Amino acid sequence: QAALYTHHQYIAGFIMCGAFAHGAIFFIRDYDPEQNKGNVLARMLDHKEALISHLSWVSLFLGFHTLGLYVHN
Amino acid sequence: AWTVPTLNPDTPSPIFGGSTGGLLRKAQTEEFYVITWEAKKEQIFEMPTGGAAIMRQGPNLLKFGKKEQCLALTTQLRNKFKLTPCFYRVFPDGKVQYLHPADGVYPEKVNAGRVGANQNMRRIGQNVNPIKVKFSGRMMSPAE
Amino acid sequence: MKDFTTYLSTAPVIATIWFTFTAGLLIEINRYFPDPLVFSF
Amino acid sequence: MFLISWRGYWQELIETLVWAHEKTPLANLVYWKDKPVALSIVQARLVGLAHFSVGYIFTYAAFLIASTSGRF
Amino acid sequence: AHIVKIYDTCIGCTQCVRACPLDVLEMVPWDGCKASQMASAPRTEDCVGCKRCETACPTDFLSVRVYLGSESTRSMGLSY
Amino acid sequence: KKVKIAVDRNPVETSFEKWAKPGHFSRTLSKGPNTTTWIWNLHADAHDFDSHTSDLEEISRKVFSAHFGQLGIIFIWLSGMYFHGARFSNYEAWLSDPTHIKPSAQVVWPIVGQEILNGDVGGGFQGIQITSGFFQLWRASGITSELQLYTTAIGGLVMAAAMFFAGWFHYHKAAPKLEWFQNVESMLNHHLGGLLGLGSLAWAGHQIHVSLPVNKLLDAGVDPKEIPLPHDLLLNRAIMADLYPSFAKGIAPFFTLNWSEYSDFLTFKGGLNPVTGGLWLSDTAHHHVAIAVLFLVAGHMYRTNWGIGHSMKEILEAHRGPFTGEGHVGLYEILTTSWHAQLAINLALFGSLSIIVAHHMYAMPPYPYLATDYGTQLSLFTHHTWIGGFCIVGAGAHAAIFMVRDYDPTNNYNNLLDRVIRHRDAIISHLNWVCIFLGFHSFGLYIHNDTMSALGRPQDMFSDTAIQLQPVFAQWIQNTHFLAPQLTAPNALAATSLTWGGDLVAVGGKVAMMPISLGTSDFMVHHIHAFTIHVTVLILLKGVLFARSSRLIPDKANLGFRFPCDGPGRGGTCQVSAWDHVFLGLFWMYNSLSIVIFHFSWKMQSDVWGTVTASGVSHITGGNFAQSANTINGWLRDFLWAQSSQVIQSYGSALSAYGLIFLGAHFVWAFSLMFLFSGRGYWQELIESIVWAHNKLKVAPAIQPRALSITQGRAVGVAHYLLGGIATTWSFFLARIISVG
Amino acid sequence: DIAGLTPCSESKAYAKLEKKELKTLEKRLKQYEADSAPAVALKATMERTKARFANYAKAGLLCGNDGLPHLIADPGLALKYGHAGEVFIPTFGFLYVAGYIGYVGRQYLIAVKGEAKPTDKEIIIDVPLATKLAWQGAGWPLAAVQELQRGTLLEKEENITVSP
Amino acid sequence: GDFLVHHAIALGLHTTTLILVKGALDARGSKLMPDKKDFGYSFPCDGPGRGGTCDISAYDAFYLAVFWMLNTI
Ligand code: CLA
Ligand code: CLA
Ligand code: CLA
Ligand code: CLA
Ligand code: CLA
Ligand SMILES: CCCCCCCCCCCCO[C@H]1O[C@H](CO)[C@@H](O[C@H]2O[C@H](CO)[C@@H](O)[C@H](O)[C@H]2O)[C@H](O)[C@H]1O
Ligand SMILES: CC1=C(C/C=C(\C)CCC[C@H](C)CCC[C@H](C)CCCC(C)C)C(=O)c2ccccc2C1=O
Repeated sequence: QAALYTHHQYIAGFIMCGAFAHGAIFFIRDYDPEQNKGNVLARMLDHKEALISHLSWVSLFLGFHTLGLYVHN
Repeated sequence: AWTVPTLNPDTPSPIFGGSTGGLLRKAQTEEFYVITWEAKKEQIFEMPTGGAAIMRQGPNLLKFGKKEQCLALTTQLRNKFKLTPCFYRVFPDGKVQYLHPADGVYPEKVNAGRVGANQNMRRIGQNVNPIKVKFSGRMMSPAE
Repeated sequence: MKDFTTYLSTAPVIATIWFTFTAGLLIEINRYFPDPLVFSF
Repeated sequence: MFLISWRGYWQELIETLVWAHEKTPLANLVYWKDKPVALSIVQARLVGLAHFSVGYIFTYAAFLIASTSGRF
Repeated sequence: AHIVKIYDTCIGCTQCVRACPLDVLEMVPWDGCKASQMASAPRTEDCVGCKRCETACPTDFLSVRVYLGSESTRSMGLSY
Repeated sequence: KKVKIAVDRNPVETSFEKWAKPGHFSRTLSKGPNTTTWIWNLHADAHDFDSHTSDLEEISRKVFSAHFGQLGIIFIWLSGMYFHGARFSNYEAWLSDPTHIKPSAQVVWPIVGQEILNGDVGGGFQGIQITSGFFQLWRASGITSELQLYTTAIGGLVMAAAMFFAGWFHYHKAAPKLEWFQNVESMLNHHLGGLLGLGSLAWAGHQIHVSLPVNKLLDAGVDPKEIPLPHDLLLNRAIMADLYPSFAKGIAPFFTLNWSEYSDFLTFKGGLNPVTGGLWLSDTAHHHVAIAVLFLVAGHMYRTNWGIGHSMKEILEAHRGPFTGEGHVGLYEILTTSWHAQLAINLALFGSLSIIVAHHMYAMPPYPYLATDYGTQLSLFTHHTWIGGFCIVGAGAHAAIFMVRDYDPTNNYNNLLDRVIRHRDAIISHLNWVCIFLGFHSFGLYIHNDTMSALGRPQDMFSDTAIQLQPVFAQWIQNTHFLAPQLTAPNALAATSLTWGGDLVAVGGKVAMMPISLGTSDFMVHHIHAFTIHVTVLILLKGVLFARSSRLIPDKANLGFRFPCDGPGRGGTCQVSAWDHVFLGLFWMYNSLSIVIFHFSWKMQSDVWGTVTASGVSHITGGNFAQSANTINGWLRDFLWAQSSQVIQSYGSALSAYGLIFLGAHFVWAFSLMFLFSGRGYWQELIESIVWAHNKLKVAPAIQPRALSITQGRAVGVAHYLLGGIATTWSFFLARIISVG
Repeated sequence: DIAGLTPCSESKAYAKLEKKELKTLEKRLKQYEADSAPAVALKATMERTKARFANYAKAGLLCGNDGLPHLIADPGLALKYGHAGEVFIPTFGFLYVAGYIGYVGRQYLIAVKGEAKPTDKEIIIDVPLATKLAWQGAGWPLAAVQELQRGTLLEKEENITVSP
Repeated sequence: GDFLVHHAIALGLHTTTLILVKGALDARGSKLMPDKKDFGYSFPCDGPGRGGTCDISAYDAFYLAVFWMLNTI
């Protein structure tokens, strides 16, 4: 039980970060803005700083208030 | 008036007791680059391969294994001492090639007669996307 | 001493005065209010 | 080592090894075909991340199997 | 053989040529600037790609531009 | 008079006008910020006095008054410890029972529950049990009262304001000229004679007239309020003649050369004082007398204003040989017009002195009741190895700065310094080999012992019951230096320490010092020490000799000392600068000194320290060093896991602060890996994504957010690596050794 | 008793742990004279300790299987069962002070951009200006939601982008 | 104890996506380097210029996440 859970979590961990890796290779090698005028994929690149700054708020809020509670404890 | 000076290896070396940072076996197989300058007075410069050599009056012949090792020598021979050197490229079949003032004038100043290779008559922000240059035989930058 | 008050109004000096203010305020409150885990009345 | 030390400390260190190989007597019989250069910048990321990750996995899997089966 | 391609945003202040430690760059006449000059890279066979050129270009979104291509014995900077 | 006082009256107006303008020292900083790299370059370039100006006189005046600032801060720091030694301590109670009452001089305030850090240290007192060993200085100084600690604390505040005056005076009001500083003959004659010579003459006079009669009455057993005050030990010669009966002869046996009549209180006893565990104080008194006569003699060596004495330009230029060309010609001129060339040689030996100090104080504990305090012994070793280790890396850093900035290829032609550069490939590569030779043949012995013990083959290990690699040479020296009072030092009553052999000293039912037997585990770990030091030498010396040029980058000195790189070209040129080699050397200094202090803290607890019962003395860890230090798993089990059980379950006690910093520095260490692994061009783009959300809500700052520089993010990284690394071992050592020792 | 819990005034492992701590303090207290300040300090520690247990049971904090005060961070289970002081009162006691520091720091940056060189007044904080915005920012939610209604809080797409 | 660790998992999930979605979105360029698409996915840097561009590529933005992935799992 210990091996079969931990195996398919790191196997899940490596596969999930490769989805974003080959998602990042998509925007360089395969993305065409003239083909993708105004779709949902280009609106991702349009408000792309709103995505990253709101992730950077959630990650910063959680790290402040999870570590801060453990250090308090 | 200027064209393509040749070399004699008769010209004396700077007085330098030899360093371990000098040539290697690449000089005997691939290429090694020799450098000449005309010194007015006897003074002490730094070897780019570590140490210090003294130059003597008249021509001075020195040899290296890289191109940066010669141009990082002329950089301290032109800026510090206001000499006018030029370095060549020697192949082990005896062939020699003239390199640095390749049209006489140093490359910071216009010669009006050198040809403008490797230029784009367009702006760097106006490159194409890599989807257009995909399957170009080899992997290829969109700036081509 | 106008130039000396500019130094007192720089960034690290106001930082080390205001942090002695804000810690020193919370230290005195946590003296006269021992261990506030939950907001009482 | 591939993550804190980066490439250019190592390329200078190899240039001394090339010297000490090309000037050593009786080892000048031996010479390489591919020239020894240091591992590139992107490679040092990958080689260091692989040593990070393999050693991460083998550490915890050793602790996971032996702490469970040690008392069970 | 690295790929050095420069662009029309050049102003011809020739700081890239003076910064190039390998004589990759030189100054060619060109009417699109006050200094009447634009760089050129006839010696990209000798380039290492150390990018001292585009540390020195003043123009926003650098005019000189170095693309790291396939490395020969001169591009890897080898005395051996 | 070529050697003469030469100052300049009022060079700088004493004014607050330049405190209004930060970055005033440099051209690049005085125009204000536009970027958060301004305020980091402000603190980075602040004390880079060679980079502010070009004038060597203006540099020299800046480093002369900054040294009064460092001394003035040390006088505050000393006066704190005497004051916290006076008003918040148990030094009154500690002297009466210095076997049971734990030394404590820090008391915390009862606010958030942090008063639990006031442990039950004994002596009717609660406070943090200190480990810096001031109470053992003060019994060696014969303090005996908290009045004496308070008066020398006020004497420390007075001296600190005098030092702050002196740096103010010798910079702003009357600052010296350049040729004052360039009298290195006059500086060494004054520092060897006046500082070191008259200092150890004066301290011996403190040890003759104060500490010897006080500590003779403490060893004979007198309550400290009943001992005569030390000024009564001056005014009354008849009191001193009661303890040592040769003060009745006065100072007549000195001038009549009847120095053998002083044998009562200038002795050559050796070993240890068995009442108190420390060295004999009359031994240390004859020490500092003979040290003083040596340095006052050596302080009349160099020529200043009369023709007698040596001249260091002639001394250097005459020592030349057939192998080295010009010899030492030109080293006087670079050790006189360059501070970094001075700072490199100074930090080398002053760092090497600190490791001499650390090794010579566990073995010959100079202070009364120092050796039985296992907490003080562990900290005074460990501290003085690290303070040595940083200063040795500082020698490698500021020697490289000499090669970049103040090196002159003109005046250095075929001297030693020019010829070292010309065979720098032979230097590094033969050092490269011996590091790889020491790499396999020291650490691979541990991998061999790990594999053989895991493969069920304990007879094939490298241990004492197996393939025996004995330290034959060091075991030979212990057989000689213990037999040294036989015929090579016939006037010694005992050996120079007790590590060489003999019997142990039992003070308070605990071992002060017992002999140390070296085995195959001691063989392997000393070659681990030889390995990690040679690699630390390899990195730092590569940064010194390839500071200016290499086959990789020929124009490296034009790029300066601290630059990141020369770009991704020629394969990549990350970390090629001479700053970056003393970046990497800090990890190996961390790696070398951690194994030094681990080999100290486990050899002592296995083979030296521990309680004595006169019934088969037992040690702290039971005597398991040579049995277990063969394997990396022995260092894992028996040292890092077995001894960590006093830092991890120390909560609810006074040692619970050490449990926090144990987690605290495990955090800060790992926090550094964010900086040591990642790079700037990531973090700059992430700032752009959050400047965007600050642009959107109109809170865009004027000092524009940039990511930390390439060399800065490395410098932040190694600073948090060392702070998180060392404070882990700090809290591990002290929570171990305060409880079990 | 909300989520498998119990009042700390009603659980017994809470009172067992209170008697555990006071046992550790008293066996530490025994080494000192009854006049001595190392014993005056420990008896003052106890009266801070025993009042702390009295005050946690007074507020009706929830204990559980381990006898420790457990918090309920949900409105509707804290408003209904009388526990808004655990989380729901300090979640607005914080967010007053938090946006206060944000608004004062906002108003200091907005009122410094219309100057000669505003980067100088981020080093040298204009103390008569900064304290003036510090006091008068005490009604910052009353000022922000009025700025929220205009369109002057959010700057438009003058903001800087890369390649949309 | 399970309150605190699921938020720590939530920290590790939101931060690993922060690194990766930034590696996807800023794969084509940032204000630091507006032609990142011209070099490709896996390039070392863009030199020491413009303040220094260590780890600027989307490959180097992917690899930082593997540390924060192995942390999270
Ligand atoms: C369905 C699975 C799948 C497929 C088909 C691909 C396919 C591809 N990927 Mg991708 N990738 C995947 C999953 C996948 N990936 C996952 C799960 C991740 C996250 C870990 C990635 C992360 C990733 C990156 C970051 C990149 C690619 C790239 C590539 C392309 C080049 C292939 C390559 O470099 O191989 C060659 C692979 C190797 C030589 C292996 C390297 C060594 C690895 C780490 C194994 C080491 C294990 C070690 C030796 C264990 C032994 C220990 C010992 C003690 C026992 C190719 C299109 C590259 C690309 O397209 O460039 C633009 C690229 O940059 N991938
Ligand atoms: C233990 C190590 C460690 C820690 C603490 C972090 C922490 C963080 N990383 Mg990570 N990181 C690490 C290792 C670590 N990383 C490693 C090894 C890598 C691979 C290189 C990365 C790669 C990486 C990337 C690529 C990214 C992060 C991000 C983040 C941030 C996530 C937001 C957050 O939780 O904020 C909470 C932060 C904290 C709680 C730390 C602050 C500590 C206290 C609260 C500060 C005040 C204490 C005290 C007063 C200061 C004393 C100093 C002085 C006064 C003496 C945070 C700063 C992301 C980011 O920026 O998100 C915003 C991001 O994009 N990291
Ligand atoms: C006699 C001692 C001595 C002296 C006078 C100097 C003097 C100098 N060093 Mg030097 N150095 C020393 C020892 C010394 N060093 C040692 C022991 C090392 C090895 C670690 C170095 C390594 C070193 C490097 C690598 C560099 C210098 C540089 C410099 C110059 C400028 C320093 C500056 O402005 O920083 C101002 C001071 C600071 C920025 C403070 C740094 C903050 C530290 C790292 C944090 C640690 C503080 C504390 C221990 C942690 C706890 C604090 C708490 C709040 C958490 C100056 C000539 C620099 C130079 O010349 O540039 C060309 C440079 O790059 N030195
Ligand atoms: C015999 C005379 C004498 C004595 C005792 C000293 C002592 C000292 N010098 Mg020194 N020096 C002397 C002559 C002397 N010097 C001469 C003749 C020159 C010119 C060639 C110099 C040039 C010089 C420089 C350039 C520097 C020193 C430094 C130092 C200090 C070393 C720091 C240390 O190890 O802490 C030892 C600390 C103590 C022993 C504490 C006691 C301090 C006493 C009270 C002050 C020193 C006595 C003073 C020289 C006598 C004049 C008194 C004054 C009122 C006029 C130390 C205070 C360094 C220093 O720290 O700068 C401040 C330094 O950078 N000296
Ligand atoms: C535990 C991690 C680790 C290890 C093993 C190494 C290993 C090494 N480092 Mg290193 N380094 C590390 C972390 C580590 N580093 C870190 C974290 C940093 C960051 C600052 C550095 C920075 C650094 C620098 C800056 C330098 C080194 C150097 C060295 C080398 C000297 C030691 C040597 O030759 O011994 C030999 C190797 C070992 C003892 C490793 C164990 C191998 C065993 C004994 C036997 C080999 C196995 C056998 C062949 C079976 C193979 C099986 C087959 C299937 C292939 C060596 C390659 C120095 C160097 O290269 O010059 C000498 C050097 O200059 N490193
Ligand atoms: C800084 C100058 C260097 C020299 C160091 C001088 C330090 C100042 C010390 C002064 C303290 C008085 O010192 C001196 O007082 C008495 C007068 O001789 C001596 O006392 C002695 O002389 C008295 C009369 O002769 C008699 O009571 C006894 O013989 C004896 O007590 C002390 O043996 C000596 O300590
Ligand atoms: C995290 C990280 C950063 C980001 C770090 C940022 C830029 C700095 C960290 C915070 C600084 C210290 C600002 C915080 C304090 C300011 C003075 C503002 C104070 C305001 C109140 C707190 C008083 C890098 O810039 C970097 C660069 C190169 C290699 C690795 C890294 C790296 O790992």
